[PDB]
Amino acid sequence: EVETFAFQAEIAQLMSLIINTFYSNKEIFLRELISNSSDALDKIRYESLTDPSKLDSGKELHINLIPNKQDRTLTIVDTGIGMTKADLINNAGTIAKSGTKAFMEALQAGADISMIGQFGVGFYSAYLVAEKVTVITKHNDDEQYAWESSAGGSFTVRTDTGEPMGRGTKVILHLKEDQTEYLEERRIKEIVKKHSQFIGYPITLFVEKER
Amino acid sequence: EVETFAFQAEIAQLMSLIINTFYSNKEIFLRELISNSSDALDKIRYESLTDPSKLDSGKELHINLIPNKQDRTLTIVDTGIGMTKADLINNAGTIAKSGTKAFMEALQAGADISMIGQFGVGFYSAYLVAEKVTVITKHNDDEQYAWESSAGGSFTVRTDTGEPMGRGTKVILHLKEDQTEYLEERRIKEIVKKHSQFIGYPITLFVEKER
Ligand SMILES: CN(Cc1ccco1)C(=O)c1cc(-c2n[nH]c(=O)n2-c2ccccc2F)c(O)cc1O
Ligand SMILES: CN(Cc1ccco1)C(=O)c1cc(-c2n[nH]c(=O)n2-c2ccccc2F)c(O)cc1O
Repeated sequence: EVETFAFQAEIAQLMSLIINTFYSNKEIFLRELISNSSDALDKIRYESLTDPSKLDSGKELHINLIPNKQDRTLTIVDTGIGMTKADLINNAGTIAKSGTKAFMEALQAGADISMIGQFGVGFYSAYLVAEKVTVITKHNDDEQYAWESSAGGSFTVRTDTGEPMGRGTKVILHLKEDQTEYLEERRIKEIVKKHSQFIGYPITLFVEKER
Repeated sequence: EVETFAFQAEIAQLMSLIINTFYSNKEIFLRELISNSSDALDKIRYESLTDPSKLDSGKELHINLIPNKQDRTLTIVDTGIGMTKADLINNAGTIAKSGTKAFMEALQAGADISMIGQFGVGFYSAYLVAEKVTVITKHNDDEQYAWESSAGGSFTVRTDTGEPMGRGTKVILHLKEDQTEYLEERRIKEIVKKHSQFIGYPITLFVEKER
């Protein structure tokens, strides 16, 4: 049912550095997740040009930002190419390791945590604001899967029986107690305008009804 | 033998804007070409993880910068995944068109030409410094091809009978008469240090012997 995997030492060290170090400019996590979403959307759109059947699982190519004050979650949903089980399990591999080492070496040399995206490990900036990250994904060539990590040196992968998404990836950030500003409409709007103004797909910021 | 194609109106308009407008910060072309090279290198390295036979065409993953004062050419060579004939012919398609329109709209709104890479059309910044660009490419699944454009609204594609490269892409910039600074060792070293310091592959700047 649930498979548990250990992160390689370098990635676990990176996650520990991110989830703990004193760094106030945490807003940069959103640009990194939106950029990965945009890259996945480019991937499926390219495939759709020579094969219109690749969009049978959903024609719309977009990014949705869904805050939930009750659950204390910020969800980033995209209708990109998605990830197979193998993509989830092999996501933290050889290239992620080289990028982590280079990033760590850059930080020792005076670089800033906001430069994380230049090393291909931008996703891990999610741990600046989240105590746990759940990733639900669906690729045309595989079943729906849930990946999850609380940065304790391991991650889990299981088949997902939740609401079927047609195709794409949903990143659920279970926010840290002191990071609820990232659930506010004004705050999210400010960050998207500042760092993700030129993303080539519609970014819809959902609003919440009164509880 | 040689096939000639017209660029869509939007891309031809972009190339004309780049090859003509007054913009002094031309050095940004190198970061764009190196970034595309790094992306192609990531692509072949990922494939090599589950299939070591993908590297039969060459194990080394690197970027070489080769100035030639005699020919007035700056060549950017990479051993990335390369491009098939279809990749060369379809390179200026639907996504390139949307990115061009968004870029043009951003420029009208006060954006700078250095932001070109955010729209997925960074390659075209080559025309800030080059009067003509020749691209030799080899993908594992196809033969060696030469793509070429002098930004006159068309490009050519032909099979390439030159020195066989194992795999990857070679971008030959035929520099404009007043852009020979990009053939100088000190100048190229400065640009690579300023804009491409964190690229995850070795960048070798070749030096020239005395003529
Ligand atoms: C969810 N994660 C982190 C993680 C934990 C487990 C596996 O990945 C991400 O980085 C991430 C991945 C994709 C994705 N879907 N399809 C695909 O090619 N990508 C992809 C895109 C850009 C770099 C890498 C990618 F895979 C996405 O749409 C959003 C994301 O936030
Ligand atoms: C040579 N051109 C311009 C053009 C004219 C005709 C076709 O392309 C480039 O952009 C370009 C492309 C690659 C490449 N090889 N394989 C692959 O996937 N890419 C690729 C990488 C990043 C975005 C797009 C890409 F295709 C490269 O290694 C270097 C390059 O400078």
